[PDB]
Amino acid sequence: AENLWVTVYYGVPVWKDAETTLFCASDAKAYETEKHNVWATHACVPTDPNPQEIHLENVTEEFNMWKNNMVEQMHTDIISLWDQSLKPCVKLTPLCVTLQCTNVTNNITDDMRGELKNCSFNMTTELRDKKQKVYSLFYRLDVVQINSNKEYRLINCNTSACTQACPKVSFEPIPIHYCAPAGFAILKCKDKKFNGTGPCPSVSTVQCTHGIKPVVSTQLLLNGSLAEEEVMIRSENITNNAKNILVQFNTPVQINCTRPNNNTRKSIRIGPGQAFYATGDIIGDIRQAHCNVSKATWNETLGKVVKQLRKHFGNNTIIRFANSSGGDLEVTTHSFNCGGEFFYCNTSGLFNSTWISNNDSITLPCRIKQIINMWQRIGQCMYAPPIQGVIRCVSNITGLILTRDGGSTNSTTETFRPGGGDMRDNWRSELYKYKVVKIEPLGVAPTRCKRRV
Amino acid sequence: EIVMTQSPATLSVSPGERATLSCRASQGVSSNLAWYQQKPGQAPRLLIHGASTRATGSPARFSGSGSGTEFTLTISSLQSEDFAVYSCQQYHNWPWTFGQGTKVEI
Amino acid sequence: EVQLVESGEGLVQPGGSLRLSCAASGFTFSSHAMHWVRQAPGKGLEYVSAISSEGGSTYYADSVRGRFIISRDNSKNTLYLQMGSLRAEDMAVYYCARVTGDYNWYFDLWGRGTLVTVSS
Amino acid sequence: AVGIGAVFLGFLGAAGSTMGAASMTLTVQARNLLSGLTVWGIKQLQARVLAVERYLRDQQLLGIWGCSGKLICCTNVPWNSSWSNRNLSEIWDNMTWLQWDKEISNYTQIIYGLLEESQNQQEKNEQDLLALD
Amino acid sequence: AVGIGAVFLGFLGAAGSTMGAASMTLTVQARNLLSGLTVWGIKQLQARVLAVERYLRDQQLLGIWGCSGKLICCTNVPWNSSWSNRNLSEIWDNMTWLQWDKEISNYTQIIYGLLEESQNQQEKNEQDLLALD
Amino acid sequence: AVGIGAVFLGFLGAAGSTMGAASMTLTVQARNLLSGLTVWGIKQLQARVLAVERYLRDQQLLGIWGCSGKLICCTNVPWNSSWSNRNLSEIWDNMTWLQWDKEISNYTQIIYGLLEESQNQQEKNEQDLLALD
Ligand SMILES: *[C@@H]1O[C@H](CO)[C@@H](O[C@@H]2O[C@H](CO)[C@@H](O[C@@H]3O[C@H](CO[C@H]4O[C@H](CO)[C@@H](O)[C@H](O)[C@@H]4O)[C@@H](O)[C@H](O[C@H]4O[C@H](CO)[C@@H](O)[C@H](O)[C@@H]4O[C@H]4O[C@H](CO)[C@@H](O)[C@H](O)[C@@H]4O)[C@@H]3O)[C@H](O)[C@H]2NC(C)=O)[C@H](O)[C@H]1NC(C)=O
Ligand SMILES: *[C@@H]1O[C@H](CO)[C@@H](O[C@@H]2O[C@H](CO)[C@@H](O[C@@H]3O[C@H](CO[C@H]4O[C@H](CO)[C@@H](O)[C@H](O)[C@@H]4O)[C@@H](O)[C@H](O[C@H]4O[C@H](CO)[C@@H](O)[C@H](O)[C@@H]4O)[C@@H]3O)[C@H](O)[C@H]2NC(C)=O)[C@H](O)[C@H]1NC(C)=O
Ligand SMILES: *[C@@H]1O[C@H](CO)[C@@H](O[C@@H]2O[C@H](CO)[C@@H](O[C@@H]3O[C@H](CO)[C@@H](O)[C@H](O)[C@@H]3O)[C@H](O)[C@H]2NC(C)=O)[C@H](O)[C@H]1NC(C)=O
Ligand SMILES: *[C@@H]1O[C@H](CO)[C@@H](O[C@@H]2O[C@H](CO)[C@@H](O)[C@H](O)[C@H]2NC(C)=O)[C@H](O)[C@H]1NC(C)=O
Ligand SMILES: *[C@@H]1O[C@H](CO)[C@@H](O[C@@H]2O[C@H](CO)[C@@H](O)[C@H](O)[C@H]2NC(C)=O)[C@H](O)[C@H]1NC(C)=O
Ligand SMILES: *[C@@H]1O[C@H](CO)[C@@H](O[C@@H]2O[C@H](CO)[C@@H](O)[C@H](O)[C@H]2NC(C)=O)[C@H](O)[C@H]1NC(C)=O
Ligand SMILES: *[C@@H]1O[C@H](CO)[C@@H](O[C@@H]2O[C@H](CO)[C@@H](O)[C@H](O)[C@H]2NC(C)=O)[C@H](O)[C@H]1NC(C)=O
Ligand SMILES: *[C@@H]1O[C@H](CO)[C@@H](O[C@@H]2O[C@H](CO)[C@@H](O)[C@H](O)[C@H]2NC(C)=O)[C@H](O)[C@H]1NC(C)=O
Ligand SMILES: *[C@@H]1O[C@H](CO)[C@@H](O[C@@H]2O[C@H](CO)[C@@H](O)[C@H](O)[C@H]2NC(C)=O)[C@H](O)[C@H]1NC(C)=O
Ligand SMILES: *[C@@H]1O[C@H](CO)[C@@H](O[C@@H]2O[C@H](CO)[C@@H](O)[C@H](O)[C@H]2NC(C)=O)[C@H](O)[C@H]1NC(C)=O
Ligand SMILES: *[C@@H]1O[C@H](CO)[C@@H](O[C@@H]2O[C@H](CO)[C@@H](O)[C@H](O)[C@H]2NC(C)=O)[C@H](O)[C@H]1NC(C)=O
Ligand SMILES: *[C@@H]1O[C@H](CO)[C@@H](O[C@@H]2O[C@H](CO)[C@@H](O)[C@H](O)[C@H]2NC(C)=O)[C@H](O)[C@H]1NC(C)=O
Ligand SMILES: *[C@@H]1O[C@H](CO)[C@@H](O[C@@H]2O[C@H](CO)[C@@H](O)[C@H](O)[C@H]2NC(C)=O)[C@H](O)[C@H]1NC(C)=O
Ligand SMILES: *[C@@H]1O[C@H](CO)[C@@H](O[C@@H]2O[C@H](CO)[C@@H](O)[C@H](O)[C@H]2NC(C)=O)[C@H](O)[C@H]1NC(C)=O
Ligand SMILES: *[C@@H]1O[C@H](CO)[C@@H](O[C@@H]2O[C@H](CO)[C@@H](O)[C@H](O)[C@H]2NC(C)=O)[C@H](O)[C@H]1NC(C)=O
Ligand SMILES: *[C@@H]1O[C@H](CO)[C@@H](O)[C@H](O)[C@H]1NC(C)=O
Ligand SMILES: *[C@@H]1O[C@H](CO)[C@@H](O)[C@H](O)[C@H]1NC(C)=O
Ligand SMILES: *[C@@H]1O[C@H](CO)[C@@H](O)[C@H](O)[C@H]1NC(C)=O
Ligand SMILES: *[C@@H]1O[C@H](CO)[C@@H](O)[C@H](O)[C@H]1NC(C)=O
Ligand SMILES: *[C@@H]1O[C@H](CO)[C@@H](O)[C@H](O)[C@H]1NC(C)=O
Ligand SMILES: *[C@@H]1O[C@H](CO)[C@@H](O)[C@H](O)[C@H]1NC(C)=O
Ligand SMILES: *[C@@H]1O[C@H](CO)[C@@H](O)[C@H](O)[C@H]1NC(C)=O
Ligand SMILES: *[C@@H]1O[C@H](CO)[C@@H](O)[C@H](O)[C@H]1NC(C)=O
Ligand SMILES: *[C@@H]1O[C@H](CO)[C@@H](O)[C@H](O)[C@H]1NC(C)=O
Repeated sequence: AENLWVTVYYGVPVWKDAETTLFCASDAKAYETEKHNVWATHACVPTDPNPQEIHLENVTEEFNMWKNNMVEQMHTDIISLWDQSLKPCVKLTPLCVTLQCTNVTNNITDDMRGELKNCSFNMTTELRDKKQKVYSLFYRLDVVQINSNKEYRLINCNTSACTQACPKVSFEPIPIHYCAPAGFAILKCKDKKFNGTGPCPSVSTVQCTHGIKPVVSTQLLLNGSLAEEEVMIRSENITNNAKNILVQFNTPVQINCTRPNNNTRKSIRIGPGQAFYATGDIIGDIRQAHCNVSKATWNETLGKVVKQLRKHFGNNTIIRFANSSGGDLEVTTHSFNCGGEFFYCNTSGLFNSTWISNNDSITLPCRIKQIINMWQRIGQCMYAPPIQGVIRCVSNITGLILTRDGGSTNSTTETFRPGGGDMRDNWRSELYKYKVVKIEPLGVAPTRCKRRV
Repeated sequence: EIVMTQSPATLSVSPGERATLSCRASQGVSSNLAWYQQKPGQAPRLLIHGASTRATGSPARFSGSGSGTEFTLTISSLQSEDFAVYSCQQYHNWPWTFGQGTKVEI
Repeated sequence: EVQLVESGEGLVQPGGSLRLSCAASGFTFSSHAMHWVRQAPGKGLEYVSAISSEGGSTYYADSVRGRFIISRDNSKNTLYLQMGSLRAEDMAVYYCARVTGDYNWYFDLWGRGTLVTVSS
Repeated sequence: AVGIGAVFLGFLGAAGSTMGAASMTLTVQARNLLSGLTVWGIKQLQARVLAVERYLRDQQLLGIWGCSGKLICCTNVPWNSSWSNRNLSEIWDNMTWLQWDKEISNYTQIIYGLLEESQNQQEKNEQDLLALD
Repeated sequence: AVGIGAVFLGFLGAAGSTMGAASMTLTVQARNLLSGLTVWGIKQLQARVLAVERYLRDQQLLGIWGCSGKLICCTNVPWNSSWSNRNLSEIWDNMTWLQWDKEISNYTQIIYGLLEESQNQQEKNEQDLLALD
Repeated sequence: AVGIGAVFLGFLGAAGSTMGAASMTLTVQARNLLSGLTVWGIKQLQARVLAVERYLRDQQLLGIWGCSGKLICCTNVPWNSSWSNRNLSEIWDNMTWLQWDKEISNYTQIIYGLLEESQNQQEKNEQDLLALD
């Protein structure tokens, strides 16, 4: 067996890491009307009703959750869809005008004092010659005084012009599946104790990921996926305090949010075939918006998180939780979108505790806004039309985003505070078990066969 | 791991009339489904394979149908010898999985 | 008449070892793949391990990987299952099923079944 | 028939098996290498174009080595022990294609070059022989 | 020369003739299967990509059956009477390909599967034979 | 090895050499025929599509002549002196492919049809011969 020769094999199972462009695939049920959705699943290919998955025995692979190129592509696609859904909508250039505002003091509690303003202004009409005098209600977070009934202006007038969101389109998230082209593949890690980095001893290959809902929020991961066995803590470098920590819950925690104001909508014609939806009067009483969580359920979940955090810091260290340090409203509060409106809740009653080495509810006051700056961009804003009637939504808390404070030496105390901001960490919490590889179906090996002349 | 749910847990039907069993799949398994019968103390037997084809040698009264994630088994007539446990198995995604098993009582 | 019979039952202490055999007769044994399946008392059927026709590929379940070894002997038409480091949860009746065809993965012929018990 | 009597078959299903056992399922991976103005306007077109180009590039190489339309093709180039001195038993029964790829990744271009010239010589000699008649 | 002495030839010209007569003009249909940002921007590109993809998909099947680079290829798979029990004279002299396709449309996948495994076995045996020498 | 001992090799390197000498470097040109919304958006895509189409169109012709997967293929069509009466020595030792193309550019289409019909006849005869057995 010394007269060995080269033999060529086509179609061998080997692969290499690669970066390519994936394409979406939405469910067929999404085609039943409901074309009014920001996530334009109209152009998404229908999914396979029966997905196929192959188990890869004896195969060990290396994953790096913090250098995944799938995350970068998802961010760009989400931003592009957001921008594209706003092109055929009204542009509110003429709304940049001096306003004459006064406080709304009519059946209000002591906490809603100075939060609503009643402004009136001149507006253009469908005819280019004449103008109209109108009025509307604005939140105190969208108006800035310029120098009784002092005169204000919209906060964005000196940076850009807002685009009104088309009232028919809906913001409800819809599951999306990412699929790879021919000649590529996606590997999935089935280990239940995977910590995001290192070798995964249980692997399998698929052609499309499971349905991922693009939910936007900060400080709290909503309507996500749950761990199978235990609370999972993941970080790029646990010993470095400049890196965020991701937490995945073992069980869900319910949160109830509502806006207890019966709002009214008005239509104002500002041009030929163009309308601006203002806020009329409020029918009834005026009260603050809030969110509810169960005190008992939250306490249990925090206890499990502490137990899994001591493994990286020792059994004889004090663990304490504190609220955010500072920054803009979008970073120091738990932001989210609940059926059209945009909330900014004060999560300072959640992170208030200290843990030693050894029925009721929590109410979080929230505010509301109408001028939205998404994706941390500058120069592009959006205007959210008012919603008529009362609002109520329910969802599950699935994880967290935390941050550690640099302490001198080992003071036996560690303090963690919530922190969000970058929206890539939201996608990273769902695509942590996937990677893209490239197939190489050509191999050469020695054998005893020889070509016949 | 696709999870097979079989309901009702226990079914009591007198001889002669209809008898229906349900097997629900947590994920679309197409038509790759089979039904098995096991008497107490005997070697289990194959009745339905492919969710629509009758196993060779089985009585014709047995009949099942369904595709996707909903499947059903029906027997034209219940005989004295039909008392047994019935389970559904899917062979779409490895590893193969079985249902909890529905008990039929005369 | 095609049929399979299992043997080797007995009493085994926790952490012990036990070997099972499933003799076959009435068909070409070296042309079909085999499986091992167990049913715990009060639970459903769960897959344990599998082996290819020629015995060149073996598959294991996660709970048994590293403790069980499966082998076959085409000459004597026999199937073997070697158990090591037994535990309490390994309580069931073990059936040696058979696979039919190269694209019909469902079983077509089961076995009588044998009962294995662990106690101190 | 029962074919080879396998537990199951699928794309890349034999990645963890020995090179001897994985060589009986080449068609499984071979048949899935071709198909198996909005935002998604070009994300669907460029991918298809790239897949076609890669497939054709792979096919051309087999074409110029004389192995067109084949899955296992024997050649006329002797194996050089410098590339690997391992036995024929510890290669086809104790290694997987993923491992083997790493070992000989350095010498791939040398072999690719040798095969081309071997085929060229064969073609020229065949033409001469036919011309003689 | 006068070739086969036909009244005329053209694409799909022999669609209404018997399967025996239509088999002498395969090249006529074979050669016309490849080429024979405004509104009209992508309506010209997607069509071309689709045509190329379909052509390659058809070629690959012939490739894996061992019939690459051929118009009429003989195989090693016996015919099963269950598919069709008709004589050899009433098929090649009393039927057209359009009618034939309807009859055996149900069993196409079975035949496609058999043809692949036959070629796999042939290739394996061919490799084994050369090693003995 | 030293191969053919050439001063240098490259794409179109032997354009000004005799047809005899240029025939030993066919692989050099063969391997470089496949890869060797902004303004630059479609200027990259249409070019790639066109290249793929041209390559496939060229390959199909070899396919239907029976010369698939070959660089030098012998045929069964005798040469007609009307096309060119020059000797065999003043063609392969005193002319270049560029000059030769001009001389016989008129009769290229005539030669192509004969190559197709010869292959058709060969396939039919082979099928009959195999059927006899
Ligand atoms: C985490 O996940 C949870 C659950 O998936 C999610 O909560 C769900 O949010 C959606 C989106 O808001 C809710 O769907 C809305 O529900 C309201 C209330 O209707 C409920 O009750 C009726 C009667 O019992 C049921 O028939 C109905 O199915 C609901 O259960 C609806 O009013 C909403 O419809 C309006 O909005 C749609 C989208 O904008 C429009 O397409 C639709 O036409 C409706 O608008 C029209 O009517 C309005 C009222 O007349 C009018 O004002 C409009 O101008 C227009 O004419 C919508 O169906 C769903 O109920 C929530 N689920 C639960 C259990 O509460 C969380 O939001 C999610 N978390 C995050 C952060 O996203
Ligand atoms: C995933 O990976 C695992 C482990 O790497 C694979 O499982 C192994 O598979 C190999 C075969 O590929 C098994 O090795 C074979 O074992 C047979 C059984 O005999 C064993 O027991 C006797 C008695 O104790 C020992 O003497 C003997 O050495 C074995 O330990 C042997 O009979 C086999 O030898 C035969 O074949 C070889 C090769 O042709 C010949 O050289 C021999 O002379 C003889 O004819 C062989 O040694 C191994 O036991 C398996 N391990 C386990 C733990 O099960 C999986 O197959 C793999 N899965 C996939 C999908 O790739
Ligand atoms: C909307 O447009 C109307 C009309 O252009 C504006 O009303 C005008 O406001 C100016 C500003 O004060 C008035 O000028 C002042 O008038 C008083 C009373 O005559 C006079 O004493 C002052 O010396 C000064 O000239 C102007 O008269 C008034 N016009 C009318 C018809 O009332 C209005 O301010 C604009 N804005 C809003 C919010 O309505
Ligand atoms: C109307 O509301 C304003 C607040 O928007 C009151 O003005 C004060 O504004 C300062 C600056 O934010 C606050 O710190 C004070 O608390 C506000 N109240 C007072 C009494 O100073 C204003 O008083 C309200 N009433 C009227 C008639 O304008
Ligand atoms: C906001 O101010 C407007 C006036 O600019 C109020 O609307 C008027 O209220 C008076 C007082 O009842 C009525 O007589 C008028 O008919 C209303 N309309 C107009 C055009 O003047 C409005 O009520 C105020 N809203 C709040 C919440 O205070
Ligand atoms: C647009 O106007 C806003 C409001 O005046 C500016 O934001 C303010 O900037 C000053 C800087 O001297 C701060 O003291 C204020 O606190 C800011 N206001 C708020 C509400 O944060 C903003 O800088 C202006 N933009 C441009 C481009 O001039
Ligand atoms: C996640 O687990 C991996 C191991 O699977 C950890 O990576 C190892 O970390 C140790 C030190 O803790 C190093 O000595 C090893 O070299 C690392 N191995 C690899 C492959 O990187 C990783 O630190 C864990 N991360 C967290 C956040 O727990
Ligand atoms: C993870 O973070 C720790 C702490 O920041 C890194 O350890 C530091 O490494 C720098 C070298 O650049 C030293 O100067 C510091 O003294 C180290 N600090 C400690 C506490 O050891 C560590 O290198 C980081 N891990 C990786 C892989 O970069
Ligand atoms: C919010 O206010 C609207 C408008 O007042 C209420 O809608 C009306 O409710 C009454 C109930 O007595 C009906 O008779 C009317 O037909 C409704 N439509 C109108 C007046 O246009 C709505 O019920 C209120 N929602 C609350 C209080 O939750
Ligand atoms: C959230 O919790 C608050 C209390 O923490 C609930 O407020 C109560 O609401 C009922 C119904 O309107 C009132 O009778 C009580 O007086 C309220 N409690 C107070 C004022 O302390 C609220 O209903 C809960 N639900 C939501 C959606 O916020
Ligand atoms: C959040 O709202 C949900 C409503 O869906 C509450 O669930 C209900 O809770 C009451 C308790 O008073 C039960 O009687 C109902 O049966 C529950 N409904 C359902 C559908 O389960 C939930 O308790 C609220 N949670 C918080 C923290 O406010
Ligand atoms: C975080 O919690 C603290 C304590 O509950 C809040 O209290 C303020 O803390 C800042 C410094 O952290 C002080 O300057 C203020 O005087 C404190 N009181 C008030 C009324 O602000 C703090 O505001 C909370 N921070 C956030 C962003 O919610
Ligand atoms: C978030 O909520 C906390 C608690 O309600 C706020 O901190 C309190 O602020 C009030 C004044 O608004 C003070 O009287 C309390 O003493 C503060 N709490 C403590 C423990 O000192 C906090 O300011 C809120 N965040 C904001 C407003 O951004
Ligand atoms: C957050 O924690 C602080 C500190 O425990 C709470 O503030 C008060 O703290 C004093 C002693 O430091 C206690 O005697 C009081 O009972 C605490 N407040 C109350 C209402 O009991 C604060 O209540 C906690 N909750 C927040 C900040 O929302
Ligand atoms: C939030 O969590 C709840 C509780 O886990 C989820 O409700 C479950 O939904 C599944 C799928 O429909 C059902 O099979 C379970 O029976 C539900 N649980 C209960 C107790 O009924 C809910 O789907 C999660 N998502 C939300 C609320 O959006
Ligand atoms: C929370 O739970 C812990 C133990 O799980 C208990 O000691 C504590 O009193 C509870 N309440 C708070 C506010 O931490
Ligand atoms: C084998 O390769 C080595 C270096 O890789 C070289 O020195 C030797 O000459 C080669 N032998 C051959 C090709 O026979
Ligand atoms: C390779 O073959 C030699 C000679 O038979 C033997 O001594 C050696 O052990 C073998 N090595 C293997 C099989 O790894
Ligand atoms: C022919 O097909 C029938 C069913 O279509 C099948 O029962 C029979 O076994 C087949 N015979 C063969 C393949 O020889
Ligand atoms: C088929 O052949 C048989 C036997 O020669 C003959 O009896 C029958 O008529 C033929 N059927 C045709 C030609 O349709
Ligand atoms: C093909 O099968 C279908 C059922 O799937 C049947 O209706 C049809 O008649 C069959 N065609 C032929 C020619 O037998
Ligand atoms: C050669 O070509 C000439 C015209 O080009 C023609 O007259 C003659 O018949 C041909 N001879 C052949 C094809 O043998
Ligand atoms: C062609 O060959 C003939 C006969 O050998 C000779 O007379 C003539 O000179 C040759 N012409 C060339 C080589 O150009
Ligand atoms: C080819 O034919 C054209 C006329 O169609 C003629 O002008 C030219 O000279 C011919 N070329 C040769 C090389 O005979």
